Amino acid sequence: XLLVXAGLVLA
Amino acid sequence: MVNPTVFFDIAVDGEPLGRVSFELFADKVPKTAENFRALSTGEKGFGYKGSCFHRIIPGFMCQGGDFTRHNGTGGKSIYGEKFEDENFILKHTGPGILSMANAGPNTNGSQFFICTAKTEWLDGKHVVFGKVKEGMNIVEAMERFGSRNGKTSKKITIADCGQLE
Repeated sequence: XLLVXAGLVLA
Repeated sequence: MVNPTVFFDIAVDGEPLGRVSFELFADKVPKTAENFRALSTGEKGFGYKGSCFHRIIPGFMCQGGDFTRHNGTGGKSIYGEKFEDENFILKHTGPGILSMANAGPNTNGSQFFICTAKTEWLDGKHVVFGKVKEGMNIVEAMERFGSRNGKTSKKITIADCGQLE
């Protein structure tokens, strides 16, 4: 999808 | 207290692109603003100078702030490895919004993103702490080196950074 994560980037 | 202003001098593959400046909303989120400010000046002995934007997605945002691992797994705050979500008073209202990247509730480090759209679906999960003042056109130019999966076609770097006032 459209996330802004640090390490495990998800859809 | 007057809200602080910071600048980034952006380079594409080592070649100067332009300056981006941010207002930090210390009047809403002083702890989060201070962290970004201090990493921007380097006064603690570490920070954003020389780091890159490892993840840029056109129409969405530019992500940076990982100055220890340069890929999204690293970075640290001036308070330690992580700090809490200060509050969610401010929302992702549109292009230019400056907001904290994280790995779940209360995992703020040094990673951040500059929005190039309204990203309402992130409200209440990511702490908004600033906004682009000058150089939105530079951010727009950065954006063009990104892709759907986030990988950059050229090295987008913070050649220099610090505080204006």
